[PDB]
Amino acid sequence: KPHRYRPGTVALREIRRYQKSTELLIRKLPFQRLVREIAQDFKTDLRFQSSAVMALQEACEAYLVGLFEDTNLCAIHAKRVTIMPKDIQLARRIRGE
Amino acid sequence: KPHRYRPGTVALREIRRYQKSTELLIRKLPFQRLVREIAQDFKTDLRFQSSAVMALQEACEAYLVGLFEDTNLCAIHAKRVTIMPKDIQLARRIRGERA
Amino acid sequence: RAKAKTRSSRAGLQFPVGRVHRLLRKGNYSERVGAGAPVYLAAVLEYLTAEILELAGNAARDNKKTRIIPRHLQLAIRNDEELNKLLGRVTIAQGGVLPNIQAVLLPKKTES
Amino acid sequence: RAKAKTRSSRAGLQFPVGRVHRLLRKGNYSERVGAGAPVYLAAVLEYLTAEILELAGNAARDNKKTRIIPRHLQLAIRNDEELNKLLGRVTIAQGGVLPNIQAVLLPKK
Amino acid sequence: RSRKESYSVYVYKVLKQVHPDTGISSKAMGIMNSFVNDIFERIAGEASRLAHYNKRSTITSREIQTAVRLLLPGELAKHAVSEGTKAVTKYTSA
Amino acid sequence: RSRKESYSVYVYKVLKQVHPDTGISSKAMGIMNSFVNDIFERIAGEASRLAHYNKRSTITSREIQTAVRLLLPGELAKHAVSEGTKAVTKYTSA
Amino acid sequence: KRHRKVLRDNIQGITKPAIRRLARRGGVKRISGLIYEETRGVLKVFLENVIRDAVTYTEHAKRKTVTAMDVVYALKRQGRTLYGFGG
Amino acid sequence: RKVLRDNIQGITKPAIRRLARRGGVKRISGLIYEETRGVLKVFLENVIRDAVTYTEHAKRKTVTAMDVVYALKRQGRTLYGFGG
Amino acid sequence: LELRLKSPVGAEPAVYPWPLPVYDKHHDAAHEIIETIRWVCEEIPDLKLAMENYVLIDYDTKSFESMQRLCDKYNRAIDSIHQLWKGTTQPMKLNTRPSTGLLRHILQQVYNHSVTDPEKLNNYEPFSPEVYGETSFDLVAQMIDEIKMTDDDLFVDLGSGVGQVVLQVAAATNCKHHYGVEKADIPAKYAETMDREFRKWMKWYGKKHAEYTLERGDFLSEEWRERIANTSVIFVNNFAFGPEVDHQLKERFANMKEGGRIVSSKPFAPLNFRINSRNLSDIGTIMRVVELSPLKGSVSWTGKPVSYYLHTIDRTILENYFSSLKNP
Amino acid sequence: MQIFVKTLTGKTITLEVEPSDTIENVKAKIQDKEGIPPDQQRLIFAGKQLEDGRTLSDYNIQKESTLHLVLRLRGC
Amino acid sequence: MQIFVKTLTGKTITLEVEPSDTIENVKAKIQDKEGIPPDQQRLIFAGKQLEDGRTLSDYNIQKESTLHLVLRLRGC
DNA sequence: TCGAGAATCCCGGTGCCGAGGCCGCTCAATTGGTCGTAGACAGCTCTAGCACCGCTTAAACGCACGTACGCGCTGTCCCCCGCGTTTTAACCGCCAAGGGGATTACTCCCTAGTCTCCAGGCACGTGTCAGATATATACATCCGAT
DNA sequence: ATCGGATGTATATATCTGACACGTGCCTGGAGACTAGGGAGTAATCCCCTTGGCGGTTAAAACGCGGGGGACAGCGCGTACGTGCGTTTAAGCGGTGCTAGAGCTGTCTACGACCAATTGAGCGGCCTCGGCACCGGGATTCTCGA
Repeated sequence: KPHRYRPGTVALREIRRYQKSTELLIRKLPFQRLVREIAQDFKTDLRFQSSAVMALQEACEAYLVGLFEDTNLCAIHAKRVTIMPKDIQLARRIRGE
Repeated sequence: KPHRYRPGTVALREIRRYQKSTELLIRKLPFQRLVREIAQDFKTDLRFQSSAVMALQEACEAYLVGLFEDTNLCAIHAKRVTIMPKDIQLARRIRGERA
Repeated sequence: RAKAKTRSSRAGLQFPVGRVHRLLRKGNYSERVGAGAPVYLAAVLEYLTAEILELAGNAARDNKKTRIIPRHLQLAIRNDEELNKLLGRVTIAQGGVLPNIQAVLLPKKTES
Repeated sequence: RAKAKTRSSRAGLQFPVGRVHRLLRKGNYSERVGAGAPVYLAAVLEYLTAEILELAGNAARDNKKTRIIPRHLQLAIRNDEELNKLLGRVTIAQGGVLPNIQAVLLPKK
Repeated sequence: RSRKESYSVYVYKVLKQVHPDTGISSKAMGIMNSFVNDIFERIAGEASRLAHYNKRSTITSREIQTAVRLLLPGELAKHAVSEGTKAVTKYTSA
Repeated sequence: RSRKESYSVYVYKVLKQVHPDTGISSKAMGIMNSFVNDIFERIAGEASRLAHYNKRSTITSREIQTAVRLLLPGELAKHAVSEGTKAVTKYTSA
Repeated sequence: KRHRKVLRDNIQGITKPAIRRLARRGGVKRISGLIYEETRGVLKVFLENVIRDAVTYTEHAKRKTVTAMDVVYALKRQGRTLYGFGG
Repeated sequence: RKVLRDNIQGITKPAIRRLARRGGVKRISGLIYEETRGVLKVFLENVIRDAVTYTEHAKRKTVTAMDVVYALKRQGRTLYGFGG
Repeated sequence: LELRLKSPVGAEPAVYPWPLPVYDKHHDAAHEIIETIRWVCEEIPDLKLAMENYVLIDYDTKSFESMQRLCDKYNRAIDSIHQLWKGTTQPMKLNTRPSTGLLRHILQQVYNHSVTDPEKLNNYEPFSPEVYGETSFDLVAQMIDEIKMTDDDLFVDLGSGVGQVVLQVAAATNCKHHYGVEKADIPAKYAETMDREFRKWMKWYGKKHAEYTLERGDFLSEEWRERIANTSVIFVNNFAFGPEVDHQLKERFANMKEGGRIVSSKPFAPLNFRINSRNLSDIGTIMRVVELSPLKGSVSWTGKPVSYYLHTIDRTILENYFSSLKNP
Repeated sequence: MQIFVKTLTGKTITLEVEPSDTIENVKAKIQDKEGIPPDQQRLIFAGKQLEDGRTLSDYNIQKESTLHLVLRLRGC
Repeated sequence: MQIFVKTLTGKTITLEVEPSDTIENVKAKIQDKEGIPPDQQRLIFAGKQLEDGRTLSDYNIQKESTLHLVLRLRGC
C-alpha cells in the first residue's frame, strides 16, 4: 500500500538528473579543509588564495568521473553490473599510473 | 603411440623461449612491401633509406606487444583464457586512442 | 603617408596581425622572424574560432536561451569528431558530461 | 696568460662543462645564460648516468658476459620502479620484455 | 597604473559574422581567452623545433604551413591551408 | 671535411669509475648517445617555460634546481640536488 | 604555534553519499560496498602529485601562497589541461 | 608502374601467433587474425603520414632515418638508439 | 583530601598534589593509577591476596569518592609488607632487569606528569633540524635485541627531544654512558624536567637503569662532534631533518671508528655500494645497510610505517678491497 | 597671509599660508585638513597648471586670492 | 721508368710511370688497373705518408723502387 | 603413484672480426680584457585572506525489510592445439646503373634597428533586459492488481 | 493487455535584479619611412646509396586431421545492497575586525655579453687481437603412459 519502486529504477532518474546539471558535486567546505591537511606535510605555512580551491576541485572530478566512465566498461565485460574493487585496479592499470 | 603431449605445454615452452631472446619476429622483406604501398598514395616516389625501414619495424613490436600485454589482462579478469575480438576493443578504448 | 592602414585592414581579417608579430619575438621562438608568417598565423586562429562559435551558437538556440553558457561549449566539442581529437585532453570548467547510458543497464521489458 | 685550466677539472667531473655552455646559448632557451648554471647541469648528468651503468653491469655480471649488450639494459631499467617512471614511454631498440607469466597461466595440478 | 591585455575584444567581433544577434556571458569569454593561447602555444612551438631539423635560423611563412598540417587532423587540414593562402595572396598585392 | 661531435668519449670515462674491467659494444653506445640528448632536452626545456612565470630573462643556477625536483621523481630527487650543490661549492672557491 | 592543526580525521570529507553522488555522473547502476575504502585511497594520491608541484612553483618566486595561477601550471605538465581560469 | 595491391598478407597467420607469445598468452581464438591487421594498418597510417610531411618540408626525396624518430616523438612514443 | 602512592621498596614514594591536573581525555593523573596496582601485583604475589579485600570494582576516574577506598587499602597494605620482609622472608633484589612491557609503564608516568602541553613539544616545521615526530615507545624496544652493547660502547642522540629514546635504551642494556641534547629552550625545558622524574621513577619499581645524561647541550657545537666519534651506536633522527642537515650531520659522522652503529631513518646507500670511486658526499663508503623492524602501531603522515636503518660501520670493507685489483 | 581654495562643487576653504613654502607643502596641508590625495589633486589659477616643486610666489598669486581645485584619476 | 707497388698480402705489381705526374694520377691508374678506390688507398715508403697533390719525384723515390700499399676505411 | 622420451643446460674446442689502444693533427676553448643592463633591495602602500559568531535549515545517519543479483556447478558440445607431410618464397652473395644526396661559392634580396607621428584598445562609468525564481497547471510513467 | 492511483516533469504566467552592451577621454603601441648588413636562395659539381636482377638453399609455411577441454548455457541458493523513513549535525549566509603580504618605485653594485688573441683536449685512422659466436658431446630434468 505505500508506494515502493522496484529496485533499479530509482537510480535511473538520477542519471537523468545529474548528467544534465553542472553543479559541483562535493561539498565546498569539507573539501577546503582537506587541501590544507595535505599542504601540512611538506610546507610550513601556506595561504591558498581562494580561487585555487575553486580550481583544484575541478581536477578532482575529471579524474574521478573519467575513471567511473571507464570502470563501468570492464564491469559490463564480465556479464555483471555492479562495479567491484578489482575493477578499478584493472582500469587504473591499463591507463598507466 | 608416438607420445602426443597434453595441449597447452608446447606453448609454455615458447613463452619461456621467446621471452629470453631479443630477435625481431616479422619477416623483413614482406614487411618492406607493406610499407611502400601505404607510402604509395603520397608523393609517388619514396626512396626509403634502408636504416629507416628497419627502424619502423621496431615500432610495430613496440605497439603490438603493448596491446597483447594488456588485452590478456582483460580476458583473465572475466575468468576466460582465450582472447577475443571483444578483448581488443576494450583494451584499446581505455587507453584513449579510439576517440 | 596619409593615415592609419593597419595590417588587418590590409589583409581582410579581424585578429590583430600587428599584435601577433610582437608575440613571437618576445617569446624566444627563433632569432630572426619572418614577415609574411604572422599574416598566415592570424588566419588559422580565425578559422578555428569561427568553427567553434558557430557550433555552440547552433545548440544555444535550441536550449531556448540566447547567451552562450560554458555548459553549451561542452556540448559543441564532444559531438563533432572533426574536433574532439584536437581537444581530447581538455577539462572545461563547469563542464558537465554528455547524456550517455550504456545498453544493458536500460530496464529490460521481460514480459511487458 | 698563465697556465691553462679546464672548467671541468675545477668541478672534479667528467662531462664537458664547456660543451654544454655552448649548447644553451644555441637553443634559444633564453636571452642570457648565467655563469653558475651549466656547472650544475653537468653534475646531474653525471649522477643520472651512473645509476644506469652501475645497475647495468650488475645484471651483466650475472649472465657472464664482460660487455653490455642492449639486452642487458632493458632488463635493468625496468627493475627499479623508480627509474621506470622516468622512462615510461621509451622503447629501447632490440629491447625485449621482462620475464613474465600471469598467475592463471601456470599449470594447476 | 600598469595595463594588461587579452584577446576578448577581438573574439566578440567574430561573433557578429556568424550569428549577429546572440551574446556571450563574461564567464565563457575566459575559455576563449584561454583557448587561443593554447593553440598558439602549440603551433609556433612546433615551428621552433622544425627550424633545427633543416638547421636554418628564420621561421618564415612556410613552416607555419608545415606545422599546421601536422597538428590539426586531416579533415580540418584541407580548409585551413586555403584560408591562409588566400590571405597571403591579398597581402603581397598591397 | 666537416666534423661532427657526440658524447661517446665521455661516457666511456664514466665506466672506469664504476666497473674498471668491463666494456661497452659500439651498438649500445648509441643508446647512451641518445639518452643524454633526451634528458637535456627535457630539463633545460623546462627552465625556459619557467622563466616566464616569474617574467625574468636569465636562466641562472637556481631554475635548474627547480626543474630537477619537478621532472625526476622523489627517490632520485634527494640525491640529485646534493650532487650539484656539492659541485658548485667547489666552483665558487676556485 | 598555538593554533592546533592536527586535524588528521579529515578523510571523512569525501563521504559515503558524496561518492554515491559522484559515480552517477559516470552512469553506473549498482555500487558495491567496498568501493568507499578504495576511492578514498585514490583521491589522496592524485592530490599528492598536484600540490607537491604547485608548492614548488610558488616557492620559486619567494611568496607564501599557492596562487590560483599556479595550479594550472602544474596540471599542464601532467597531461590534464584546465581552461576556464585564465590559463 | 608496378601496381601494388593485396599486400596485407605480409603479416601472416603464424607471425601474429609468434608475436602473441612475447606478450604471454596461451590460447588464441580464431577471429584475431583479421582484427590485428585492422589495428596494424591503422597504426602505420599515422606514422608514415607524419614522416612524409617532414621530408616534404626539407624538399628532399628520401625518407631519412631521423624522419621517423622525429615523427614518432610527437605521438608520445620516443624511440632510442637510432642516432637520436 | 590528597592521594598517596606509597613505594613498595621504601624509597621516595609518589606525592601527587591536589587537585588532579587535567591534560586531555586519555592521559591524566588518574588514568595511570589503574595500571599502577596491576604491576606491583605481578612482581610481588602476596599483594594480590590483600587488594581483593575492601576494594570495589565499579570505580572510575570521574569520581573521587570511588577513589578514596582504592587508596585506603593501598595505604594499609604497604605497611603489612614492611613488617614481613624484616622477619624470615627475603625481600626483592634491587639490581634486576624488567620486561619490555613494564618499560612503557615508566614513560607514561614520567611523561604525562612532567609536561602540561605535549602538542607544544610538537612544535616542528620541516626543512629544519628540529622535527620530532611520533617516535613512540615500541620503535625503541627493538634497538637492544639486535646487537648487545657492552660497557665500552656509547649512545649519543644529538636531538633526543625529551630524551625518552634515552630513558629506555639506558634502561635495557648499558654503554659507557648515554646522552641526549636539544638546543632551544622549551624543547629542552621538557627534557631536563624528564631528568627530574626518571631519576625518581625507575627506583620505584626496584630496577636499575643504565647511566645516561640528558641536558641542554648544543647539538651543532664543536666538542660533541668527536663525541660522536667516541660514540659507537649513533642515533640521529633523520626522519625529516632535511637535505641541508643530513650532509652536515655527515660532517659529524666522519671522524668515527670501526664497528659503530648508525640508527637512522634513511638508506644511506642503495644496499650495494662497493669500493669504487663514487663517494664524495655520503658517509656510506665505510658501512653497509641493516634494516630495523617495520612499525605496526605508529602511523606516518601518509599511512606507512617508519623504518630505521642500522649501519654497522666497517673499515674492514675498506682495506679488503684496495688490493683486489692488484692480485694476481 | 591668506589663501582661498575653491572647490569645483562651489565651496572655498580659507587657510594660513606662506608664499615662500612650496605648493607641495600646502597641498600636504590640504591632505591633512581635508584628506585629498597628493597624486589626485591639481590646482589651477587663470590657465596656470601648477607644479609641486614651485612655490606660491613663483607663479605670482597674491594675498586674498583663490586657487581653483580640480581632480584627476591617479593611476600608476 | 719502372715502379713496384707492394700489397700488404705479399704481392707486387710492376707499372709504367712518369715521376713528373702526380701520384693522384698513378693512383687513378691503380683504380683503372686493380679497382682500388682513391679514397680508400694510402701508399707509404719509409715512414713517408704520401699526398695526392705531390708527384713521385717530390718525395724522392727513384727508379725500380717500391711503394707499400695499405688501406683505410673511407667514411664521409 | 614410477620408468622412457625428449629439450635442455653445461663443458670444451675453434673459428672471426668487431672494440681498445695508438697517434698527429685542424680548431673550439680558455685566458684577459672591459662595457651596460639588468636583478637586488629598502621603503611603502594596502587589498585580500583569516578568524570568529550565530542563525537557519537542507543534507548526512541507522533501523527494517525485502528482492534482485553474484556465484558455484553441472552438462553439453564444439572450436583450437599438437604433429605430420607436403611445398612455396625468404635468403643470402653477387650482380651492375643511375638519381639524388651532400658541399661548393655568389650574389642580392631581403629583415633588424632605428626615428618620429598618432588611432587604435583600454579603463572608465551606466540605465536596461534575459534570465533565475516561484507558484500552477498539465502528460508521461511506473506498477499493483486484474 | 487493459487501468487506476500515484510521482515528476515538462509547459505555463508573472516578476525582479545582477550583469551585459553601448558610451568616452585617453595614454601608448601600433604604422611609415628609412637605410645598412648577412642570411638564404640560386647554380653546379661529385661519389655513396637505393634499385632491379638472379640462381640456390631450406627453414619456414600452409594444410589435412584427429582428440579433449574450455567457452558457455542453465539453474538453485543465500546474500549484500537498494528504498524509504525518522532524528540529527554541520554547512551556508553575512557581518566584523585585524594585517601579513603582494605589487611598485627607485636608487643601485655585480655581472655576463662581447672581441680578439695564443693552445690544447677531441678527432680521425689505423689497429693487433681475444670475447663472443659455434658443434658434439654431456648431464639433470623433465613429462604423460600405468
